[PDB]
Amino acid sequence: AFNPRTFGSGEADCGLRPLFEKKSLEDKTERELLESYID
Amino acid sequence: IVEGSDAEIGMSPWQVMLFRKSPQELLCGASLISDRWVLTAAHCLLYPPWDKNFTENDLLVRIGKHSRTRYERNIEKISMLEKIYIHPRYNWRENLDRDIALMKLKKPVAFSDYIHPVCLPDRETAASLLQAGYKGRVTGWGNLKETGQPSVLQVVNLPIVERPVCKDSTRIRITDNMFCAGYKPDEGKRGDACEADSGGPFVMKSPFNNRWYQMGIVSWGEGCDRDGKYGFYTHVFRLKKWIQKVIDQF
Ligand SMILES: *C[C@@](*)(O)[C@H](CCCNC(N)=[NH2+])NC(=O)[C@@H]1CCCN1C(=O)[C@H](N)Cc1ccccc1
Ligand SMILES: *[C@@H]1O[C@H](CO)[C@@H](O)[C@H](O)[C@H]1NC(C)=O
Ligand code: NA
Ligand SMILES: [Zn+2]
Ligand SMILES: [Zn+2]
Ligand SMILES: [Zn+2]
Ligand SMILES: [Zn+2]
Repeated sequence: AFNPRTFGSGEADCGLRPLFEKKSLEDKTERELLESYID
Repeated sequence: IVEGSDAEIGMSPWQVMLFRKSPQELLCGASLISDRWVLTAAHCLLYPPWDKNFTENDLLVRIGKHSRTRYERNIEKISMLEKIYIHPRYNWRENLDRDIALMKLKKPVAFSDYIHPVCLPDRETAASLLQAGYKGRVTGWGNLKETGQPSVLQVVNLPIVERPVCKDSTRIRITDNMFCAGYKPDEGKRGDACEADSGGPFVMKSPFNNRWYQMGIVSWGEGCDRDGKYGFYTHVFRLKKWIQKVIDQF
């Protein structure tokens, strides 16, 4: 979407948290959002 | 944030705190979308009635902050702003239509365990996740109630509310550039953004690629966490072209 040269870095390394998704760990309330997707 | 909980360390690494330089004062929230671009609410930067019309030099941003009282040496980063961009059609006189602004940092920041960008929604993601009933997450260092201030970043998950219901909860003119969220009186759960939470992100975790996406920006509300009232957020996807134009312009 964004030209790396203007946007900088991040477009391809966004929304993944080092201390959670990167370590395969769920935060304490994240499931509430997932469950809200389930009908 | 009213009726929320403490955020765990590193739970919202895109969280940004917008500060007044002189005198030092926490003003709003914001979000990190890249190593050099920060998104926030336009009214956090420009709202003449509240004597707000900041220039790049009047502000500072803090990133990766865990406590508002101390300085995490090499953990939290303080950055100066190079340039400020306010949406040209931001309507501050009437209903805060297009309450969105971009700020470019003087120097890009290095990502870490405590600092990382949030994703901006693409057409496909926005379609499948931006639906009434689906819950998002709002974070902030703003007021704990209609007033005080927290010592730890606050968080609360809230369901997006159907347009017709948002429209009836207020007489302020709602636009397609806004969406509202919050529990109904009958749902038995509470929570809402409040004063100084403006600019903070309303994020959603995509069960698909497991990435967090910023769907909204805390923009306005009447009171905080009142029954039958809902928080209003700037509809980020709807204004992505302006974001594109600005970032790809400069
Ligand atoms: C700037 C922010 O801190 C703040 C966020 C409010 C979020 N509130 C809830 N319940 N989620 N915004 C406000 O304080 C904005 C700025 C302009 C006035 N305002 C309001 O929320 C008024 N209370 C209502 C309003 C006034 C004018 C236009 C639209 C709404
Ligand atoms: C912001 O302050 C500048 C003067 O320094 C002024 O020209 C501009 O009109 C202000 N923006 C307004 C009041 O909307
Ligand atoms: Na409410
Ligand atoms: Zn990274
Ligand atoms: Zn506590
Ligand atoms: Zn005035
Ligand atoms: Zn810390």
